[PDB]
Amino acid sequence: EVSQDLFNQFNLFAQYSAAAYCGKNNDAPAGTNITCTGNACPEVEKADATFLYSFEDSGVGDVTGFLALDNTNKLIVLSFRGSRSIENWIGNLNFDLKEINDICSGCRGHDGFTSSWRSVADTLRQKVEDAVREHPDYRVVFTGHSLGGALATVAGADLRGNGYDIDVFSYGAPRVGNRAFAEFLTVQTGGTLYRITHTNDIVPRLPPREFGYSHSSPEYWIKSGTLVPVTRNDIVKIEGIDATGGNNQPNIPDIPAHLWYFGLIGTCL
Amino acid sequence: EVSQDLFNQFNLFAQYSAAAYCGKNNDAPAGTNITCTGNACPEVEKADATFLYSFEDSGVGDVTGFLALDNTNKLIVLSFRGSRSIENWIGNLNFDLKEINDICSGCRGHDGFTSSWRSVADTLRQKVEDAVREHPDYRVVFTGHSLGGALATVAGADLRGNGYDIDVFSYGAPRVGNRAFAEFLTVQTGGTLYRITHTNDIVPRLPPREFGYSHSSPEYWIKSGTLVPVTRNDIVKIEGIDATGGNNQPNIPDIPAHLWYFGLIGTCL
Ligand SMILES: *[C@@H]1O[C@H](CO)[C@@H](O)[C@H](O)[C@H]1NC(C)=O
Ligand SMILES: *[C@@H]1O[C@H](CO)[C@@H](O)[C@H](O)[C@H]1NC(C)=O
Ligand SMILES: CCCCCCCCCC(=O)O
Ligand SMILES: CCCCCCCCCC(=O)O
Repeated sequence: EVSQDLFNQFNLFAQYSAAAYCGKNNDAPAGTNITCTGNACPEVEKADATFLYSFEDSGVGDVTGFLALDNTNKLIVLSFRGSRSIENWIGNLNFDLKEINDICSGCRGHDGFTSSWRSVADTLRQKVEDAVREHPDYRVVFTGHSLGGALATVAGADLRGNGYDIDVFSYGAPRVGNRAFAEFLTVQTGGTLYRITHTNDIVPRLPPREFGYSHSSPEYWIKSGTLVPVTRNDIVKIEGIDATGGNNQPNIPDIPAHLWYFGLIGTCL
Repeated sequence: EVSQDLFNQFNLFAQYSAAAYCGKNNDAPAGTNITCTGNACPEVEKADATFLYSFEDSGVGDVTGFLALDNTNKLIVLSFRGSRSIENWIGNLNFDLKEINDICSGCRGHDGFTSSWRSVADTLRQKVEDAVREHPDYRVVFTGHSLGGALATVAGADLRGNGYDIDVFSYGAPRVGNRAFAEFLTVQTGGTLYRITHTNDIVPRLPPREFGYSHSSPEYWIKSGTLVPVTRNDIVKIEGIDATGGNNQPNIPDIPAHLWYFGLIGTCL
């Protein structure tokens, strides 16, 4: 339901997203090769990818992640890590919205995710600009799973049209703002947003629509089971804001589904 | 390199072993359907399988597991759960042997494992017997992963030749006794033992042969990677006591390899 090529990018950034949790980045030297424990990111290892900068508990919302260069694929990946503990993170979740005219007008976004990014958008924006210029023929990409996915999306909105096209791949990302914002994310130029969901996974269902949140379009839904391998024939593109019939359905949601995006994600073996 | 049927059996008991960690099982009423969270045991769920007896922290080794009834595949299954923290369990493992001429002559076995089985053998032999009585037509199978696979192996060598066959399927089980014992476990009749290992899994390398431990024969070694699906051409039968070229190879071992045996095992999503 997507091309073999699109599937491959979904799989590759699924792993880049995974690395935010299982790569040994902790205070890892700039320039080092990116590796992950427990086979979390083989395709990243299979490439000429190195850390260009790494961050932890960075800024006011404790953002954590890393920026990287892929000479094999010609990319400049910014990966955001989600919570060290997603289950608790899910229950501590606050649904409060906050004015974000700066991104767009009449756009309201999750206060937490937005504050977290502004606080770090300065340090990180420059680190990114330095890279395109060196690798201008290299696709810049923003990625993240769970909370990390939300952070990647906000950054992907806050940073478009400065010169370079920013593509975003999010995995099991929560809703990030109000209907206006979803509208924006669905049509914004200077990039494409790939919002990937899996089976019933609960995070893409929060905050609720009943708290004023809304999802951008389209949605790339993975129909294959938890712990089951994903083929191109298992993903479905679902068009239209807040479309239902994908991950946005009225059944009982699940947390394990959130940890399986093409592989093991959000946790390390 | 294995018959589709044996493969299906390996997969089935990997799940029964996985069920010992991810089933609801902690206080469930006998008669209750066996289910697991995070898609840890679809084959067991798809079977008319129920709890015959659940035990938690029983005896002196804080043994945990369950006795089950499967009418779909006609089995009585005794599944032992490995440790709740395997890395710490690995670190605290002590290599002490203790004499076990009751099991076989010249036989010495890991004090801990043998001790722990001993403390619960009466109750379990009992419940197993009731089950057999009620189901003469049923194949009795002991199974377990990591420490649970050790207990499974002991229990089975202990209660065999009571006129009922015992098959044992262990997943990443440590060495359990001395060479005399290994030799026994290799030739004992009234039920086969299928030792199953994966790649560079660390546990089947403990305790070290250096401390007087040995591995029974044969060994079913899974060649496929961690998080990679197993096909019957990925399993290799390694004949010979203390045979190398399976899991017993001179390279650095890995814990993640321990948590994969034809699906996620020893941990729950
Ligand atoms: C870094 O990656 C390259 C090519 O992908 C590999 O040859 C190299 O050995 C890795 N770095 C180190 C320091 O081993
Ligand atoms: C348990 O499994 C059986 C058949 O495998 C089924 O008919 C029964 O309704 C199930 N129980 C529950 C509570 O779903
Ligand atoms: C004032 C009490 C502290 C509660 C912490 C909750 C953090 C939630 C922020 C968020 O929505 O991600
Ligand atoms: C003196 C109390 C410490 C013993 C802790 C139990 C460790 C068991 C050794 C083993 O599992 O092989």
